[PDB]
Amino acid sequence: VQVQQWGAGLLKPSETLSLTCAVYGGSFSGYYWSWIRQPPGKGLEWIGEINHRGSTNYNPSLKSRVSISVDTSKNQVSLKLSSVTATDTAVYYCAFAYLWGSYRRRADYWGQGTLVTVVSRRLPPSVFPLAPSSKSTSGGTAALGCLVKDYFPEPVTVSWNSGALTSGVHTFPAVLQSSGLYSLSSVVTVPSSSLGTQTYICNVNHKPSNTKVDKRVEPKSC
Amino acid sequence: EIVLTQSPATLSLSPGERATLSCRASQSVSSYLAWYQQKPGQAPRLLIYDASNRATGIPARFSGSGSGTDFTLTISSLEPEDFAVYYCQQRSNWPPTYTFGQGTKLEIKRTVAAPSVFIFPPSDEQLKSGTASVVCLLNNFYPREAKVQWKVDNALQSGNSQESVTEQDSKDSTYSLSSTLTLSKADYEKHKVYACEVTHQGLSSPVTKSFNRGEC
Repeated sequence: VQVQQWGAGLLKPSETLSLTCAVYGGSFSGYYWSWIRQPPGKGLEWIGEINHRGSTNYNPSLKSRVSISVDTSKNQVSLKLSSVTATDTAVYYCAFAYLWGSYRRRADYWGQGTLVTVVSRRLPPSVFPLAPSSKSTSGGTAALGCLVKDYFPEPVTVSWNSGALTSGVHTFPAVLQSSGLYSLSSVVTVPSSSLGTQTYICNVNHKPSNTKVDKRVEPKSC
Repeated sequence: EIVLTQSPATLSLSPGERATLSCRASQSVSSYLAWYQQKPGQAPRLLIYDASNRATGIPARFSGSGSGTDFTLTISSLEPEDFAVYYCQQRSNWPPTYTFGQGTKLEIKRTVAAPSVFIFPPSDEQLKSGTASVVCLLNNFYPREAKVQWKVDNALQSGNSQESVTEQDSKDSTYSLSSTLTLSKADYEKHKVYACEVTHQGLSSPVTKSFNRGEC
């Protein structure tokens, strides 16, 4: 049993959010689908629910903008949210629940969520290398990284060596400055002995501005 | 409006210990109370529904009890995978609506670990751009609490630095912290010595990592 989520997550203000989910691979009798959202770094907010019979309950603070429907032919649920603004930016989850067995035990499954970002503007990051030097070495290892400066909106993803290097990578949570722009850094520990021969590249992807940047981090000598 | 208050806000314990989390409602919600677990970057997961029932596939070490206004979630013997944020959720009104508590964060308590302090002078590319950022890195420490002060030519800074901390590492249960001091190229060229000074519970003296502008 698995839940799959679909739908566009980069929107402009006043547009209409439109998401859909489906669940795979058991029989079901009756069931309930729920939509729940989580703004970045905040708590959970319930959107509404719908059963296999199509009866819906909605959060009245969204009510008048929100609609939830089912297609019971394929275990599909859909969410539409109209007239979106920045306060609707959030990860949107669909959750599927039913009762099974002689004891009518509740089984409950969440999709992994769709990040929805409502912005009218875009500014890509500038990526700068954080060079390993004597100043970032400890006993055979050296820390290096990339500074990802002054982008908007969230989020950026950082990988290393096109995802081949994962162990020990610390990609910090972005900071929102009073200037209105975000910055983060990403760091990783490598052997000093590879610094001459192994090349290290951060892969910074900023989907909201549709920009991907590769920055090679070369070593420094003091 | 019905308000759920969770306590304690934060909690550090080791595997094998028992934890009991509290959720208190502003008014009675009968048995309409659910508990959720959420790990970093993961969807919430239902644990307990209708105050005391275990969801399918949820281990026997999770239990809930309570009614009316006072509810608890108990993990009898904590496993490493049980450290996470736990949310309570209540149902009320007609038509029914749901509300969530603000959450209890339960982290792993390990032995104290001092941070390794590293400093990064601004890149050659960044200095040509017109600003200079100096990054101070505190790697793999515990507990979470740490202090970083910036001193440039023996005078300390304020309002020009930003701090960021990772979540608890899933493998050694440590944290790391970044502090970034940002100046204009003009201000950066006014001074020579840039010092990151660090205090932590795991250190016996404040640790400084330093460089001089232009010498690296």
